[PDB]
Amino acid sequence: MRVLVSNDDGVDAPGIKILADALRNAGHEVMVVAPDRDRSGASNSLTLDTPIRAKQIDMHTYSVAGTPTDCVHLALTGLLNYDPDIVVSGINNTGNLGDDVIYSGTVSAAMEGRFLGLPAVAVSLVTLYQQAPQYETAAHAAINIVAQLKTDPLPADTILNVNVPDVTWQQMRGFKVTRLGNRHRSAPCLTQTDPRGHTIYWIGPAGPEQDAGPGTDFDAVRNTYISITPIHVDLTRYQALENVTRWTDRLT
Amino acid sequence: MRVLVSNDDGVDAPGIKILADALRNAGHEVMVVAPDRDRSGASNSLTLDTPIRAKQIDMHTYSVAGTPTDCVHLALTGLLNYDPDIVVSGINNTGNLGDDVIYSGTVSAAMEGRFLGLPAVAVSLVTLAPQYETAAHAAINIVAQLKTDPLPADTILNVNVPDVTWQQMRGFKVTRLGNRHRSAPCLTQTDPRGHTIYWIGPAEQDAGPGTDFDAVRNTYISITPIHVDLTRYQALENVTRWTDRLTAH
Amino acid sequence: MRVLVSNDDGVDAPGIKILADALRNAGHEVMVVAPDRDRSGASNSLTLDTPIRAKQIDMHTYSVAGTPTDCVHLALTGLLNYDPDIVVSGINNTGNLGDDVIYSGTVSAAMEGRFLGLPAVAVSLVTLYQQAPQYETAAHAAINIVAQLKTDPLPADTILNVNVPDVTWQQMRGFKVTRLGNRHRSAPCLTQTDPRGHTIYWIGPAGPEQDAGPGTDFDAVRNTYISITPIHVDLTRYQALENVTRWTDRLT
Amino acid sequence: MRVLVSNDDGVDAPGIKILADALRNAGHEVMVVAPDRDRSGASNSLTLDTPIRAKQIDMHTYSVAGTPTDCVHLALTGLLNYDPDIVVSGINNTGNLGDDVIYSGTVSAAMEGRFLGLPAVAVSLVTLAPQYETAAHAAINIVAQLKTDPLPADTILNVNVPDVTWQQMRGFKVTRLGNRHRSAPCLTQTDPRGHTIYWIGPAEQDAGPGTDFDAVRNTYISITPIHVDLTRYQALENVTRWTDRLTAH
Ligand SMILES: [Cl-]
Ligand SMILES: [Cl-]
Ligand SMILES: [Cl-]
Ligand SMILES: [Cl-]
Ligand SMILES: [Mn+2]
Ligand SMILES: [Mn+2]
Ligand SMILES: [Mn+2]
Ligand SMILES: [Mn+2]
Repeated sequence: MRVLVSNDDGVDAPGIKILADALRNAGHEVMVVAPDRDRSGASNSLTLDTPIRAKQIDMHTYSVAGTPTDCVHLALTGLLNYDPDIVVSGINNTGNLGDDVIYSGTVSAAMEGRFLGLPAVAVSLVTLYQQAPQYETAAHAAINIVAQLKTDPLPADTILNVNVPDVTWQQMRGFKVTRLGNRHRSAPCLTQTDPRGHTIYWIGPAGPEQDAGPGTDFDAVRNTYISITPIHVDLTRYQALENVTRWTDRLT
Repeated sequence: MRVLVSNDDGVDAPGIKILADALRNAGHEVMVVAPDRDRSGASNSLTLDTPIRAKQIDMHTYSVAGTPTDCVHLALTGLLNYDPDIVVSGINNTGNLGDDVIYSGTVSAAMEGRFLGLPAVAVSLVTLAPQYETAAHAAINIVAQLKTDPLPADTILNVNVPDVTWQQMRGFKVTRLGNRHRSAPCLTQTDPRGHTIYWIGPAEQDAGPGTDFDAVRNTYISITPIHVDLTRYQALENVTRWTDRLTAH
Repeated sequence: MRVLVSNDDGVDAPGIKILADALRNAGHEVMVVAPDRDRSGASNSLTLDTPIRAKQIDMHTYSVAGTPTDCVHLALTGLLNYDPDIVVSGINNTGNLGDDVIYSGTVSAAMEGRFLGLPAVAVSLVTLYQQAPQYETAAHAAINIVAQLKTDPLPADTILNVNVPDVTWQQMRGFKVTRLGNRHRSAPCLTQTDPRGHTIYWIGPAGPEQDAGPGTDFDAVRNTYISITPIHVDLTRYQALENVTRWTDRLT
Repeated sequence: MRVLVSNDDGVDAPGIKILADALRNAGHEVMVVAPDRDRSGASNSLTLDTPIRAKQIDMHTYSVAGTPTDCVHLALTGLLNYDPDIVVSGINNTGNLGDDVIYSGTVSAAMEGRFLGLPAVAVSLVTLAPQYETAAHAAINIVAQLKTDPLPADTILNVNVPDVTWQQMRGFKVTRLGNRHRSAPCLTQTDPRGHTIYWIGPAEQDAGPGTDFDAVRNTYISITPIHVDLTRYQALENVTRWTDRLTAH
């Protein structure tokens, strides 16, 4: 019904506009609070030391000079007289798979969605390489997810990290629940030289042994399956608390 | 043992130097690979699109023009002929508690430590005369304790140290992550130009008993074992049924 | 005839697209090489230490992961088999007046245009404050400037810093040649406090005595005149070389 | 005299400390207002949208969380009860020659010095053991020479120092700005992933006699008097006729 929409690529990004329109046409009351620019490369932390400017484009659309987390946080703490029951973050220009999820700005917005007691979904479009972006397919996926969460909503302890293959909806195989992978386990750092002659290092590409087998988000988007990874909102490993306590007591 | 040391505040930070010296004096073979500048404010992602420069300062001291994750990753993938069994990240100038942990650059380095199959520890000094020696003294005991009984290779330790002397610590407390910005109401002021600016509200929240907030508040060195895999495996069972019912229509 | 177009706000900016279309419809062969994101806040220097990625959107449009100067420089040094006789930089989302010109990324692209021996124009849209951007007016101004430079081109020693009032073309008074101003001469630093209690400083607003009188770019855009400031491409003050030399000899 | 000192490399930079000490020992009342971090890579514009924090380190030493222009601007508009007659910016870790001057953060601080009605000097050390003492020794002579015969209040001095000892300098040379990237052809290589990346070509250009490039090349401390007003007043005469002919149709 009521959806708060944000992203990483900025408010002028085509990914979020198509998503907002798709949700508008789906009968959902949208609410866009997005960064002023593509802040992919800056921290995702809440801006606490400095105040944040929030210019409004039009109704239901606010531009925010700050991190995606700042967007969502402000949007739910006084910036808006709006009470959404779900936060949809996206649609990101690229994909968010494996280790790229923890530091993802798109995911960080959704991460801020749960911290304030709201179900959240991070939607990304796995694009590589001439071609045309399929944000409509990713949006069409989103409008079905939000609708399915209306009937029987998933537990208030996780968010959905959704990644969409950059293709058409007919070519799309379907949906699969996947776990996060690990692309750069055996990434062998290559050493080349700049024109100046100094030594520069490249982070190695996907090695022979990489965590991208079946059941991982990498595999799903590889075989044209819209990946859905339920990820933690609490980094605390509660199943390790029992062991570390004994370890700490022997150290205390 | 062999210890790889990194941070967030940069290689010229006093937090990492005191830590490296403390580990040196503790009989551990240290190895410092740290950012060139304080990159608190930039992304923590691995730099893939551009190559990374790595200037060496001295014996086992490397300045890296890139993220803390780039430091650790390179240091274990060819930059060094060094095989450490533990990665100690710190000591950060500030603290890393609750929601500030997921986006922490200090923690991100340690996070990169486990991804390559190495136990990792993020050490921070909760400051608001920085007592880095106390945080370092805590670290040298943790790494030593991991020699006998090492961590299970599935989690890293997020350690935060109260900015005081060692004679004021009442011990260590295993805690979880808190959430101070639960329902923190934002405030609205104006700039000298009059344009409307928004402040993120100050500290209803999660900072009670068992939290790392309450830990470092009572002068206890907080130790939070955190996930290295964001995947909520205990939710995979339910989402699958939810997804199958969605696939139908 | 042949125009190279760049900006500061990124390749996905509406300012550059409308400009490119206006130049396309004007019978000019356009060529867009723009940053991948809004790099307003990063340095304008040429990226020398690291290599630059240049993804192509479509023909005549290349996205560049680097500074506006990197865009123009590469576009004229091998990235393209294209030989434009003019470099139009814009249209920037904001204005570039007075001291904001030296550090302007939009102007920096045009600045790179002259360094390689090409006439260059920086076009900006003075926007303040609900409202609708008038990029079309700024573009309509640009297509007349480029056309006028076809007949009798301005000398190859300067570039044009053009700023357009955010209004319609009919409301527009006309064009005026102006000099750069100085908004923050007597800007009195105000001192307030953050919620935490620490002391923060605000850079003072336009004081009573500010260089924005008649003949300055500020005044033109104030009275709905499209400002045109011919600015230096060589920072060297050649009229001071005669004095400093005597001063240096007395020091040598 | 009263000297306001700033830089680009940050307040913890060795370049500015040696400069400040040299000016202190020269009998000048110094005043250091420098960025908190090395902001080479960020914009030089005045921070207007957000407020600026200014932590004080010691007596006449202020760390500013903002651009070099923010440092100088604040330092002359209320942050300090200090009225210097000259602003010395440096000493930058690298050199500032030709087209690298307009976007230089070191120069931007000095540029902010003139905008508020104060003579300003940008001092850089052309490095490719950093000889900051030589660059500082050059600076203390320049500021002293400006006491007797001050600069005309319309330009600032862009000073660049060869990274050598003082016993190797053949003197000072007043030069102009060069242009090494005139027609430098870019090169095309590939990343390990195979995707096409572009390198900006190395040094037909402008670095001959009279240029600051050729100056610091022959171990001469280059002094380039640069504009503070980008307006080309000698072009105002022609553009006006060009604009009037454009206004007609
Ligand atoms: Cl992202
Ligand atoms: Cl941190
Ligand atoms: Cl700009
Ligand atoms: Cl510089
Ligand atoms: Mn993004
Ligand atoms: Mn830090
Ligand atoms: Mn811009
Ligand atoms: Mn510098």
